[PDB]
Amino acid sequence: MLMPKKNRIAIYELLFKEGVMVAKKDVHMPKHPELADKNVPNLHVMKAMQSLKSRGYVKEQFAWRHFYWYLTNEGIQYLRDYLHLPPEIVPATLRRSR
Amino acid sequence: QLYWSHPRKFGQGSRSCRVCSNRHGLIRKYGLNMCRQCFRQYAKDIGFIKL
Amino acid sequence: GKAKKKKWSKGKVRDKLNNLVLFDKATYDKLCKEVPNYKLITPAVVSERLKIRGSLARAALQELLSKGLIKLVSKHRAQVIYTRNT
Amino acid sequence: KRKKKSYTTPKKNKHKRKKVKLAVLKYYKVDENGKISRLRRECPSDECGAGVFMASHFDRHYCGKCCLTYCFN
Amino acid sequence: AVQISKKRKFVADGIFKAELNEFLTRELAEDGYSGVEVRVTPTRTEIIILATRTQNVLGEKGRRIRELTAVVQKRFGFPEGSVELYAEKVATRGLCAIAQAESLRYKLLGGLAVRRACYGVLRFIMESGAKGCEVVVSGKLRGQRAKSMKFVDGLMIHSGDPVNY
Amino acid sequence: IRITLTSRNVKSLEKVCADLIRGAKEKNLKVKGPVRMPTKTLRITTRKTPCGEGSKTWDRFQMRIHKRLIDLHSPSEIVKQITSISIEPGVEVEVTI
RNA sequence: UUAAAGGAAUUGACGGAAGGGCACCACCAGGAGUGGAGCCUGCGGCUUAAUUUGACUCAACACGGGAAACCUCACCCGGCCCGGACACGGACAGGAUUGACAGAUUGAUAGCUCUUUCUCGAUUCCGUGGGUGGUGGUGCAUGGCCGUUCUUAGUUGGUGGAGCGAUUUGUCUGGUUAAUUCCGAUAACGAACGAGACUCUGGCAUGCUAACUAGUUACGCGACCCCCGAGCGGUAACUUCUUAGAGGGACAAGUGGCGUUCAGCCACCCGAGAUUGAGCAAUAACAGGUCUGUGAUGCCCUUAGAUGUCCGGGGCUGCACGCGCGCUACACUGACUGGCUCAGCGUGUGCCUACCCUACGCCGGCAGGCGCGGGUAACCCGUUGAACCCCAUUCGUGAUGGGGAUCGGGGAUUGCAAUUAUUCCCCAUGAACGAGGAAUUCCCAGUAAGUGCGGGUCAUAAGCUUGCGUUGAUUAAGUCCCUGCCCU
RNA sequence: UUUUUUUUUUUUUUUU
Ligand SMILES: [Mg+2]
Ligand SMILES: [Mg+2]
Ligand SMILES: [Mg+2]
Ligand SMILES: [Mg+2]
Ligand SMILES: [Mg+2]
Ligand SMILES: [Mg+2]
Ligand SMILES: [Mg+2]
Ligand SMILES: [Mg+2]
Ligand SMILES: [Mg+2]
Ligand SMILES: [Mg+2]
Ligand SMILES: [Mg+2]
Ligand SMILES: [Mg+2]
Ligand SMILES: [Mg+2]
Ligand SMILES: [Mg+2]
Ligand SMILES: [Mg+2]
Ligand SMILES: [Mg+2]
Ligand SMILES: [Mg+2]
Ligand SMILES: [Mg+2]
Ligand SMILES: [Mg+2]
Ligand SMILES: [Mg+2]
Ligand SMILES: [Mg+2]
Ligand SMILES: [Mg+2]
Ligand SMILES: [Mg+2]
Ligand SMILES: [Mg+2]
Ligand SMILES: [Mg+2]
Ligand SMILES: [Mg+2]
Ligand SMILES: [Zn+2]
Repeated sequence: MLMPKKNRIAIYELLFKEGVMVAKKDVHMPKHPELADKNVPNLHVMKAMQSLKSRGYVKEQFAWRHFYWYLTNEGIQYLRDYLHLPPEIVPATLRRSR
Repeated sequence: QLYWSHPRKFGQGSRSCRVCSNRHGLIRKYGLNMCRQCFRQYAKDIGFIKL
Repeated sequence: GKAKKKKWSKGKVRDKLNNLVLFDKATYDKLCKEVPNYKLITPAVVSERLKIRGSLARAALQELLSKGLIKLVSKHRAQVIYTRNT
Repeated sequence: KRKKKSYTTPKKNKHKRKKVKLAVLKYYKVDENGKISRLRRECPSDECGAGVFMASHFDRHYCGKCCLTYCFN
Repeated sequence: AVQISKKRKFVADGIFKAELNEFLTRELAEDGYSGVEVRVTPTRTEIIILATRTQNVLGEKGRRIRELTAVVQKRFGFPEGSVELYAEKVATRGLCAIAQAESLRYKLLGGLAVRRACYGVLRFIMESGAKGCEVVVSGKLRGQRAKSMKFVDGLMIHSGDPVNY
Repeated sequence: IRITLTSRNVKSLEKVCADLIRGAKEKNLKVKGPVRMPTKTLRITTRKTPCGEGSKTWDRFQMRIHKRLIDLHSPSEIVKQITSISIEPGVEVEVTI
């Protein structure tokens, strides 16, 4: 049910790296849908985002099978969770235009 | 645990819809996995014409 | 079950009528004296005419044909058409 | 139609485990004011039980991570 | 070692149209969304969207639009800036029937009764260029028994082939 | 050394041969012609209805894959020049040496 | 005792009411039939624990693309797991959270549970709010989509007349047309949608486009046989047969005649072709089907012993029956053994998520087993050596050798396993059935029927479907008599 | 020449 301690802090890593993850619908029982990013199937991935959807953090956008995500400045104010784990280092998504 | 027995490695359990995730109607192998319930709705997007 | 046939169309032909398997010398004299001496001969003609079986009819008629006595006209798949010459 | 369901009482809520334990569980012994006396045996290191202890059974001896159960006739 | 015939990549980039455009309106429904342009540049993937509020496509300093680009990098497997997103202001803002339906939705949702709404865009469409317009809104309006309602301006051809363009 | 043409709307295809030749035959070249491959038709028949009511009428969809082949035997610094051509989006021009 | 009876006048509808007109979902002249039997696959009636359930005149009953062994399952009998997100209070265990060997247990190697006691970390767990899941209900609340009324020519709006108003004229007497298609008349005039026009296409050609993945001539070169420069198949020039794009032509364009001045009809000319088959469809409605297609969903029902869920067996396949569409049939026009010869659309592996056809060769009775080439494809499978049919042999009018269900013993393939369903093959059992009753369906020309193949679910898997052909008729080309529809 | 007949509660309407 619960991920290990590496699995959590690394999927918080990549979602803070890239801003957007991908998932799919299929919930673990006939088939084992992982990602090409993370090496755990789907109930871990859905358990991650059920808290992240509840507080209002990372916005969900769906397309016909595969999940997508989205981030807002309301997310980044309320991403004080993982802005805590390094110091003030914002990735090359929000930061600038050239 | 026991979350998965019964292979489904062929047969009905494999063939899925790409649009709504269902397998009642038959599903084809065309570069395209559709029901026909939602194939016809979404052929006007992908370019199939009736002539 | 009960074959309560709704239809009605009877009047069948002739009571599974018998037919001769192999010839007699009564038949053989019936053969050698007038199976040429008609004007038109099919093995189907002579089968019903003299009450002879058609596999025996094409047996007998090809034999008097084999001597060359019977003058046919042609042969195809379905039919072998004879005549008497002279 | 009119399909109202309730139980015919064959089986009841035979529970998932109530984790019954002691206050804390004490394992080590001080002798000569400082000699380490380890009472429940160490385990063959299959990269699980190099720091993991064993559960006592009648002739089974349990390994916490990967169940290398130590046994003899 | 990546070959599929034209009976496969045509339908693969057939459904790539469907997968791309109908997703983009689920996250960019906020203005009057119109649709996408998928050209071919063989070492990129040029993707230009049409919408109403381009400032609701731009973002703050270049945030929202490049973020939706990397949405496409994860699933579609078109990485590394090959996917690129630009925009088009709909200059003839009353022309594309899609956004005319779309802003009609939001005016319904906060009051602004369907009478005042449907004539409001029929006024907006017919001042802006078009000569055929018929808005069909049939639903649960003024009671349980669904009463079908219709509205029509201009000149509407209902047969022959050239309906499709 | 050859170039395969495969596309969907044939107005674009006759003009993408014409954009080839108008940009080709003023160079020192020996060019072949648009060999007509048979346009293929993957037909799809559909029940037209999710349920079992009414008359039994079928939708009947068809794609039409036009295909022509052209041929250039030459040095490739002209091929890397004709690489720089603006293109119709429903056109996939593959290369073959 | 009753809240309505009445009056004119208008729009429908109906009319066994009168005039015009049309339809093979109607008929006459026809065909093929089905209805008779056998079998298959659906529906209602029986039984069960379940025989899941939607559709009930056309406008359901080979429909759910529904050809299910397990899945598919919403049905029944049993067994694991949480998706209790979220937050409050609280054992918060002075950190002690689940998981498991093995015994035992049961369909199970369920750590299900019990015994015994190691891992594991603050996501715990307790109780309340909640949400969340539901092939639950409800298509009589819905979106979309479907057909249908409705394959027929019909439909309205604006302005101006008429009427108190409903409404009306335009939308008509006529002639005409597949047609509210057109010409004239006319309190109407200007317009629109539908019909056309359009498009795929059937059709035709060019000596336009032009082809080592399509030809073709001769030049080679070889090989055969009488050999005589000739006769059939194998290794430089044009796109005539394959292919597909621009551009051409069918308009009643000439004559005859019938025709308001007409609209037009009818014969013939030269022409491939004087209109091929479609496709998309009018405003307006049914409480017609689908909530079981859906990340389209409203409201009620369900959620820790689950109307969520996988897993394991069984059901949907049961049969005194009744109905529906089909299939092979009922024989000599034929049945059998062989010899001959020629198709057209289309199909094929490392895909946005579970995944092929097959060249040649050997083995094996037959289905099949093995190795190698080729096909992400006018290359190769493939000058798809398709069948019907045709050329000879037997049978000979016989419930037979016509007919192939049931039943016996085996031999092979796919599969998680084919039992109470597979598929294929072999021998063997050789079943009713004598051209089908009162009634009804489909069809005017490459049309009907006879005959084969490819595609869709497919691992095995076509009687159904949807396309492709091939031998290619009969009688019509008219009516309102039957059923029905259109205008007064 | 016929061509006889099929029960019931079930039908809300402003404006920009
Ligand atoms: Mg409605
Ligand atoms: Mg009337
Ligand atoms: Mg008749
Ligand atoms: Mg029949
Ligand atoms: Mg019958
Ligand atoms: Mg049922
Ligand atoms: Mg039916
Ligand atoms: Mg219903
Ligand atoms: Mg309904
Ligand atoms: Mg509806
Ligand atoms: Mg007046
Ligand atoms: Mg009137
Ligand atoms: Mg040619
Ligand atoms: Mg209409
Ligand atoms: Mg109904
Ligand atoms: Mg649902
Ligand atoms: Mg709701
Ligand atoms: Mg059933
Ligand atoms: Mg019956
Ligand atoms: Mg027999
Ligand atoms: Mg047989
Ligand atoms: Mg009938
Ligand atoms: Mg196929
Ligand atoms: Mg098929
Ligand atoms: Mg079927
Ligand atoms: Mg009377
Ligand atoms: Zn689906």
